[PDB]
Amino acid sequence: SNTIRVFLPNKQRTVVNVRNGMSLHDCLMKALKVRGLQPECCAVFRLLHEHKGKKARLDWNTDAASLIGEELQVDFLDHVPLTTHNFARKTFLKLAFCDICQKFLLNGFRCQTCGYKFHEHCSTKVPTMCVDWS
Amino acid sequence: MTEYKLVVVGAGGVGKSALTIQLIQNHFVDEYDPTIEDSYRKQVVIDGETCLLDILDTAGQEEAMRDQYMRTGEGFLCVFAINNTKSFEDIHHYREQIKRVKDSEDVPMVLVGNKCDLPSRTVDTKQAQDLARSYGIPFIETSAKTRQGVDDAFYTLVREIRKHKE
Ligand SMILES: Nc1nc2c(ncn2[C@@H]2O[C@H](COP(=O)(O)OP(=O)(O)NP(=O)(O)O)[C@@H](O)[C@H]2O)c(=O)[nH]1
Ligand SMILES: [Cl-]
Ligand SMILES: [Cl-]
Ligand SMILES: [Cl-]
Ligand SMILES: [Mg+2]
Ligand SMILES: [Zn+2]
Ligand SMILES: [Zn+2]
Repeated sequence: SNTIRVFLPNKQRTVVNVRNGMSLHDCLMKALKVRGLQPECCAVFRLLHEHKGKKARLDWNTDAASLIGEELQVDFLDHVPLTTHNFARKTFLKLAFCDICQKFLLNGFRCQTCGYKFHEHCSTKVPTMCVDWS
Repeated sequence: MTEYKLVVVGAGGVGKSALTIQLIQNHFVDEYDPTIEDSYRKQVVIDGETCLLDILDTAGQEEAMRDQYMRTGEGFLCVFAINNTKSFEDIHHYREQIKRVKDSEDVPMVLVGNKCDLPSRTVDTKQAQDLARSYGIPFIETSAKTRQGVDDAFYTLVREIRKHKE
């Protein structure tokens, strides 16, 4: 079929079905935003399979149909303030509130990088990417 | 951190993607975008332990490509829609495929009945409970629209993988 296998940041992947006329950006917007990723923080590459390099950067507005049959990869731009969380168990002796549900938080979990504090039953609502501008 | 490789299987349109995206992004996708191949990674805290869920969202329309991801998978969410008896019976075919690639009757699985928000129910809870009882696996009622039981479905499958590892 007229599909493209695109490897995504953080060891993820998707297979998009190219509609005639769509750009790489049009085909990959939903796959990135559903995974909590911003297209402005990413670049799209063509995986090279010869001795020259490992991949070559492509313009986001490139016609996707012209790359049918090639393997692509989307990576974070250089040094974007996006990383993965570092969760840790944490008992709040002093009164605290959950960042997800705003209720009382006695025994919760806190990310040691961004400070996101939450109940265990609220962890799935924590955003996938950890924003670190420290 | 322990990584759990999860695979979501089921007939086309039962809500495999809507359940996964509701877990990852906390948003309900109300459009029909038939999946070809989609993998997701997300940290979740389950019973005090943080773990990384590597979820493979598969195609209900089957675009032999299943066997490869069925061999490497650690747990499976066999999903059907409570308003689609055909998908409820299709569950048997998916468990047959998984057992054919795992070479064991003891595979971590969780039967998931989705679309519980709809009043046009054709598969009642007793039926799915009996089917899950027949397979020796848990059963979870979910609704990706209301997020009901979405966490409960994935939390249960992880616990099935933990006890399967002894
Ligand atoms: N009311 C309701 N609609 C749902 C629910 N889950 C999914 N849907 C609807 O079901 C349709 C198909 O959902 P989708 O997640 O794409 O299903 P799928 O099982 O992944 N399909 P496919 O196999 O093709 O990839 C969409 O219109 C979606 O909004 C639910 O719990 N309640
Ligand atoms: Cl890079
Ligand atoms: Cl919601
Ligand atoms: Cl992550
Ligand atoms: Mg789908
Ligand atoms: Zn964080
Ligand atoms: Zn909370």
